[PDB]
Amino acid sequence: TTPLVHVASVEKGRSYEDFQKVYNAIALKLREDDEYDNYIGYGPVLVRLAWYTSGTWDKHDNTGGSYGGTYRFKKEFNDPSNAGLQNGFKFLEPIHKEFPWISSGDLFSLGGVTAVQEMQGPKIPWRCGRVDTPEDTTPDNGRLPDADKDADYVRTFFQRLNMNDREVVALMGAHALGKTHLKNSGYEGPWGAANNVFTNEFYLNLLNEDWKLEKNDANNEQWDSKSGYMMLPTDYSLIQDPKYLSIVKEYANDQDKFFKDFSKAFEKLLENGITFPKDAPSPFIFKTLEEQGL
Ligand code: ZEM
Repeated sequence: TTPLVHVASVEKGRSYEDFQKVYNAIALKLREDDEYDNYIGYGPVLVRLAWYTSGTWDKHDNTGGSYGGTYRFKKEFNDPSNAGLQNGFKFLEPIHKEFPWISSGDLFSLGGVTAVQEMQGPKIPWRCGRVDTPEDTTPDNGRLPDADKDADYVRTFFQRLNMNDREVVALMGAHALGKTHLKNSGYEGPWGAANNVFTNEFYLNLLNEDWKLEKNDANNEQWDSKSGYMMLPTDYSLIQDPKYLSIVKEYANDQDKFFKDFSKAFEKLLENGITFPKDAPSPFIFKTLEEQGL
């Protein structure tokens, strides 16, 4: 019906310390389950999960987003759009059991933040307060982007998430992480060499590698390099469009700028649709396990 307002409500009696403990649990499990996906680890899929769940948001009616933490995935993950995400949810289940008080939305988004930081990425301010909304679920059907599209599609798509050119290019840098799996999305191959280390490699590879457009074993077109890397048509569109290209070059030449811009864009993504009271706690900046000597 009429647009609904989602006000962040801090989990009763919880403070920064409580959430750092959750972060630590996630970070410790990331370290422990090192063999997942041929030793890439769960970091990438957790970042994907955080993006996907938040990416369901629609600025027009404030439906979807990370707030409710309640979704209905098309074909129960047996669709090229969401196949693989169940791995992230399975990873987080034990965490939710250890900390039953945290909301699902807070857990899903915190998983993404934790993964980025533990993989040596930028610190990402994170705010608690998402409230589970069972009875009000968001189906992912047709809400996330297709990979077989061009720059115009990408630009238009992200306008629904209230993201501009710089925000879009910065967010896509997350593809430095993990890889596409043929059986999941119909695409196969990593975007770079350091699959579980957050860097600006995505942009360097786009600009420096020799790419060739060809069909994969699923008959889908993707760009492949002699180094064994790949780029989705949507990734490659970032260097075909002149406006996107300039930004790709900027991030390829300034690691710090990319980190700062990604940090802002990612927090924004995870917070879309959420209203934070003026007297709400300041954003939390969690310490990595390394910083805590853990
Ligand atoms: C144009 C927009 C996008 C499209 C079309 C798109 C996309 O089609 C796909 C596809 C097909 C896969 C491969 C799935 C598979 O086979 O397992 C995949 C995997 C991952 N992504 Zn991705 N992505 C967009 C935006 C963003 C944004 C924004 C992200 C976060 C900031 C972020 C993070 C991650 C990550 C980390 C992965 C790797 C997951 C893994 O399991 O390795 N993405 N992404």
